[PDB]
Amino acid sequence: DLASLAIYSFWIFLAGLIYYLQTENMREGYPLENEDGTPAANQGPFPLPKPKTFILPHGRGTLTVPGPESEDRPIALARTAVSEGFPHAPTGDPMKDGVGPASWVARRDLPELDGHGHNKIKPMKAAAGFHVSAGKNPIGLPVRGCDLEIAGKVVDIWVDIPEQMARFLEVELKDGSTRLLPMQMVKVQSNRVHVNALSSDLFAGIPTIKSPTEVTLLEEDKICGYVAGGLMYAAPKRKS
Amino acid sequence: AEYQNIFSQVQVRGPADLGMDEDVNLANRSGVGPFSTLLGWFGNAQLGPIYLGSLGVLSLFSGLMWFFTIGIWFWYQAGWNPAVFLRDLFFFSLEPPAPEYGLSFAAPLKEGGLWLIASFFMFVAVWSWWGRTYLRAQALGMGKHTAWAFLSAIWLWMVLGFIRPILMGSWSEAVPYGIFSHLDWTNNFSLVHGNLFYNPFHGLSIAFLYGSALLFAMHGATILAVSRFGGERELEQIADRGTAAERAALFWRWTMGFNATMEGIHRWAIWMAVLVTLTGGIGILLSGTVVDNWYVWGQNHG
Amino acid sequence: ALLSFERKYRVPGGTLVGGNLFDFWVGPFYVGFFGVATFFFAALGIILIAWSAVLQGTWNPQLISVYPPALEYGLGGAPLAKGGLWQIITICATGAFVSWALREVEICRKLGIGYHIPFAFAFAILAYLTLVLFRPVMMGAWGYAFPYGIWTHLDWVSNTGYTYGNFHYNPAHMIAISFFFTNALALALHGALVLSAANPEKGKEMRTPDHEDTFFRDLVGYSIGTLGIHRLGLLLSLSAVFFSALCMIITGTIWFDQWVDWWQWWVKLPWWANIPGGING
Ligand code: BCL
Ligand code: BCL
Ligand code: BCL
Ligand code: BCL
Ligand SMILES: CC[C@H]1c2cc3[nH]c4c(c3C)C(=O)[C@H](C(=O)OC)c4c3nc(cc4[nH]c(cc(n2)[C@@H]1C)c(C(C)=O)c4C)[C@@H](C)[C@@H]3CCC(=O)OC/C=C(\C)CCC[C@H](C)CCC[C@H](C)CCCC(C)C
Ligand SMILES: CC[C@H]1c2cc3[nH]c4c(c3C)C(=O)[C@H](C(=O)OC)c4c3nc(cc4[nH]c(cc(n2)[C@@H]1C)c(C(C)=O)c4C)[C@@H](C)[C@@H]3CCC(=O)OC/C=C(\C)CCC[C@H](C)CCC[C@H](C)CCCC(C)C
Ligand SMILES: COC(C)(C)C/C=C/C(C)=C/C=C/C(C)=C/C=C/C(C)=C\C=C\C=C(C)\C=C\C=C(/C)CC/C=C(\C)CCC=C(C)C
Ligand SMILES: [Fe+3]
Repeated sequence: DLASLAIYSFWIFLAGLIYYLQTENMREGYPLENEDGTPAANQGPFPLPKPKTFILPHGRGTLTVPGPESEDRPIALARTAVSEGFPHAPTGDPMKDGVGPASWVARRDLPELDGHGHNKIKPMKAAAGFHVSAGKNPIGLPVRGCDLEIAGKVVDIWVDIPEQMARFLEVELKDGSTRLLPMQMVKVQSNRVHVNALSSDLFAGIPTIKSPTEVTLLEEDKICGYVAGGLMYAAPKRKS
Repeated sequence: AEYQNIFSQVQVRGPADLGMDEDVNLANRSGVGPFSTLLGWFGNAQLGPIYLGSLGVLSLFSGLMWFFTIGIWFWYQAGWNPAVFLRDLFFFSLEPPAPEYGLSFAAPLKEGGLWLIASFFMFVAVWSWWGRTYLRAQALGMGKHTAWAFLSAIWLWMVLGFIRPILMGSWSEAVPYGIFSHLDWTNNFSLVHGNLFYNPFHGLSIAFLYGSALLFAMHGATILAVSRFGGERELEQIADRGTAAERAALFWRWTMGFNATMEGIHRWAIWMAVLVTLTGGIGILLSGTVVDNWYVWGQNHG
Repeated sequence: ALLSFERKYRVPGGTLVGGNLFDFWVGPFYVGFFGVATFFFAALGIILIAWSAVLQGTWNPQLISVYPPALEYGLGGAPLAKGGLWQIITICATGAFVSWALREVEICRKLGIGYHIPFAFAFAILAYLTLVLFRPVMMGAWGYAFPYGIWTHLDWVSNTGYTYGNFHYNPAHMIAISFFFTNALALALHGALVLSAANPEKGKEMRTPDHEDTFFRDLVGYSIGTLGIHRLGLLLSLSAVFFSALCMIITGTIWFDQWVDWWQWWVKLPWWANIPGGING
């Protein structure tokens, strides 16, 4: 009968749908590999999908996934066991080397452009018309670390023009230089900006940006990566 | 404690954004409205501009006509007495015509005629609004995803007060216009077909209704968790993968040994949700037309 | 067994218990102390259900079912064949659920990300504990809990519901349903929006978030924004489940009569309480 037909059709359909949805989700990261980075023997039931091509706007070129996967950077790690499945330890300074909770990806070294081809993120001083409309203004406040030590001062808010959102805080360090801090990794308080992920002596360690009026995708990744890893790696100095 | 990013710590404002132009006819956009600082704590603060245009106006008017038609009737019932109106607000109701009139427009006002008018207005309001979402996409050169997904929700709506009613032989089968009133119809519909829990599509529907709450809960939380690497910037993380997309993937890979990509999860998302009304539409369409008692059908399947 | 970009993330550390004893993977699965903890509770729990299966006389998923103690046993224990199994199994389930959450917390510390995920989950675990633990304990009997059976459990919903008439009148049930419906509307849109931008009309260039905001402004006049919609999604969901647990914790405890009756307070309000006409008098 109908209902009984309608229902089997559905199950058959739903299986192809899953199939499709599964392979679509294999455009990045595949094929799999062994810990040494050679192609892994078993790749699973689902095959790789055929390539698709994105037309990045603003003359930025194209992108085709799936495609050749490469870290395009060195990985300071060494095996801790003679078999698969175990942690790989940092052969140097995880923070400095960018491994583990402080990893970063080698993204394009350009900034993200908005709909019109303009830089998406700009320091507020260069953002005509932009101003703090609500909440406490961080510009001017001192910056404390997980060790309750002052490390610098906020001298500006870098903002997202199209989304109109505060994204980074520019912080001036002892040697008059600045660094960028993720808006998401800081606690703006009445008379101070508290940063838990890092101890005062780690701020100078934050990666720096070539130009002082823009951040490139690659730079944001190293900056955020570094700050996030402080959660695990700063821990010795972090108190309270 | 660490910051969570549910609400913003600082709001930053700039000149009102008029928005991309593409082929959009700028003549039909309105002026930018104010700025809610309230909304600003959660999401954007800018209001407007809104694009009106021909079809937009058709809908809006058509739509108020539906809402007004119903409300007039309610005032009938309320005896024009305001206090009554307010008191029995959840109780009033505009039921469709009686079984007698079947599929005819013959029935008098006070007997489904008025229901008929309202429905007609609502029918225009929706379909025009559907075309509007298709068109607004074309102007900006984007895919028609929103239009199709919306069709899914329309499918159920269509089956409920139009298709089934016809196939059954009367507008009598349709849903009345009332708060408590339409709840009953639902409870009743179930009882008369042998308790819907036995309807396989109803149960499938529910699987997706829950999965939507499951997946969006998962997805939202995921993104917020990796927003310290600027993950909410999904489109760019598609064209150029960053740690936000890698940690996000690895979290679930290590948790259920299975995972998705920054673009793929939205395919999961759009299908999970869309399947709720898709399956429900079928379930309801087969009730009273092909299957008369789901308990019985469940017994044989034939 | 490894994704092209995964090795750099598999560093030691982040575990909550037992140092690096269980700090390792099995294929793609992270383990840890809680990985083991859940395997245990689950393995054991499945066994108990299988056992409960022989006592019933069936090995059919469509019929197997583990019923709780009868209202006679109140809140005390019961014999295995008469509600005891369900009790032990429930502990194992709760045990598996807390472990999975806590295991995610570890996966979180290793990747240096937020704890939003395990936190949202804790909301589901709470809904479950409302039905099998808090509500029953407040009604003095494991017997009010639901049974672990595919259809037998749908029976429990149907009865429990109809015990108060059309459950549709539970006010918290209404709010709850609202959030659920909204959530799906929201998920539909969010998914369709990102896709229509990442996948524009043939040949055209990939749209941008600007186009996304533009689109909705044009359409409905407002745009929550890329970060907002994700805050919205998390919030709609968790809210939906919160109100679900609430509509149930109050049902059978502070209100045991017909839910439809509850609405009389509104209608009985003095001002209009006796006015003639309308649907009420
Ligand atoms: C919330 C109110 C009621 C309730 C009301 C309903 C109603 C009404 C319906 C269901 C339906 C289902 N319910 Mg229920 N259900 C409840 C509580 C539970 C609990 C629990 C641990 O408390 C569980 C595991 C389930 C599980 C299930 C599924 C078997 C089935 C839905 C598929 C789905 O998409 O789910 C959402 C989850 C996902 C999409 C993720 C994937 C999860 C999979 C499907 C889980 C399978 C579990 C398996 C059957 C049990 C395995 C145990 C073994 C020991 C491993 N329910 C409570 C008590 N449930 C539907 C059905 O078809 O029933 C016959 C249905 O119509
Ligand atoms: C006592 C009654 C029965 C019962 C009877 C029914 C009946 C009858 C139906 C459902 C349906 C559904 N039921 Mg049930 N159901 C029961 C118990 C349950 C339980 C439970 C835990 O006990 C659950 C989880 C569900 C779950 C569900 C959903 C999966 C499904 C509806 C999806 C939806 O999004 O619709 C909402 C979505 C729409 C209505 C889409 C259309 C919307 C249109 C396009 C928009 C109009 C907008 C308006 C004009 C606004 C203009 C704008 C202004 C600003 C306002 N039911 C009991 C046992 N259920 C429906 C279904 O699909 O079933 C197969 C259905 O018909
Ligand atoms: C799917 C199965 C049943 C069904 C079962 C149920 C059940 C069960 C419940 C509802 C509830 C609702 N249903 Mg219904 N409902 C059906 C079909 C419809 C049709 C149309 C089909 O085409 C519509 C528009 C509605 C609309 C509504 C809403 C009025 C209300 C849910 C809020 C929500 O989540 O909105 C999603 C939509 C938006 C967020 C946008 C639009 C805004 C809406 C229109 C606002 C309604 C406000 C309300 C009238 C105001 C109360 C405030 C007063 C101060 C007291 N139903 C079908 C036939 N419906 C709930 C309720 O509370 O009922 C009393 C409820 O528990
Ligand atoms: C005839 C019956 C009554 C009725 C009686 C009830 C009753 C009784 C209850 C509900 C509940 C609910 N009802 Mg009802 N309901 C009716 C009609 C409706 C209609 C409609 C359109 O008519 C709708 C939309 C709803 C909607 C809803 C939901 C809001 C809510 C269930 C979701 C929930 O709690 O999830 C919460 C999620 C969970 C409980 C799941 C927990 C999952 C756990 C943590 C993990 C499990 C993992 C699993 C074992 C793993 C498997 C692993 C394998 C590897 C796969 N009802 C009718 C009128 N409804 C329930 C509620 O509010 O519950 C609190 C409830 O008890
Ligand atoms: C997977 C299916 C899910 C889904 C999807 C979905 N809904 C959608 C879409 C999609 C993909 C849209 O694109 C469309 C949309 O536009 O979204 C923003 C929409 C939409 N889903 C809506 C509702 C809706 N969806 C629901 C459900 C669902 N939608 C499912 C969960 C429900 C439920 C649960 O019942 C409802 C009520 C609409 C809000 C919207 C389509 C709007 C529409 O058709 O409008 C016609 C216009 C009117 C009726 C205008 C008058 C309205 C009121 C009667 C009067 C008060 C308001 C008026 C604006 C006041 C004017 C005052 C004047 C002074 C100016
Ligand atoms: C609270 C908000 C929403 C939500 C969120 C949510 N769910 C989550 C998460 C989140 C954030 C996860 O991280 C976690 C996950 O990893 O998902 C992929 C999960 C998850 N949500 C799941 C299910 C689920 N979520 C549901 C709902 C929801 N989840 C809400 C809508 C439902 C419904 C609607 O019923 C179900 C079935 C799981 C698939 C998964 C968690 C997996 C887990 O904890 O695994 C380890 C445990 C086992 C293998 C346990 C077996 C334990 C017992 C000993 C045996 C069986 C006993 C049980 C009582 C039998 C029931 C039989 C039924 C027939 C009644
Ligand atoms: C202060 O008071 C004022 C004046 C402002 C107005 C007050 C109004 C009020 C208070 C209105 C309240 C209305 C409410 C609460 C309405 C609720 C409706 C609900 C809950 C559900 C609706 C279900 C309806 C669906 C299933 C309807 C589907 C209809 C169709 C698919 C179309 C039907 C099509 C027909 C009859 C054909 C038309 C004719 C042709 C030739 C195609
Ligand atoms: Fe998203």
